[PDB]
Amino acid sequence: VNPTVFFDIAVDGEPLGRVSFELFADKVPKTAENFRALSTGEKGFGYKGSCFHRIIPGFMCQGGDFTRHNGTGGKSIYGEKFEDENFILKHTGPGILSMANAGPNTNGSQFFICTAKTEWLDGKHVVFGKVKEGMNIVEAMERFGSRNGKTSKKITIADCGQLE
Amino acid sequence: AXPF
Repeated sequence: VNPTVFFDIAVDGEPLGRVSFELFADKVPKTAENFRALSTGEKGFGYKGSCFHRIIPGFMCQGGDFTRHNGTGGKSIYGEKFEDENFILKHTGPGILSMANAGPNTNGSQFFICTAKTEWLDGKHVVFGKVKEGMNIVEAMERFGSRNGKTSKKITIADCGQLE
Repeated sequence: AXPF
């Protein structure tokens, strides 16, 4: 029942592989549906073609700004922003998928994949999924980041959709 | 916010 979407990653044009996530629609239905819908492109816009604008080794990989591509844009399938659904799920380890935000109740389209356990973010960022397969591709992406997050190469979401 |  919980959806499974995927992202085919490409660094400067060459495929790196497919990463798939399980979205916990059973605990954060509104947040999960936002991500599912952005992955299939059914509302007319979404992640296909977007890039990871902030990558920080040993922390996380951030993307989802399909409008400004700099972490200033993005929008949800509800409006530019939506409230923090709940904080039931915590940042337990690598692979956790969570919402990036500009403070409370500012969820849009930006997300981040954790490569470490980021407990200091619990209760501030809504966790809504986890990497199902492909964790090694995410670690490989870290090699293109920097202490501050600026990327070394153009890491994009070549394609995406729903598997289940 | 962020994280940065």
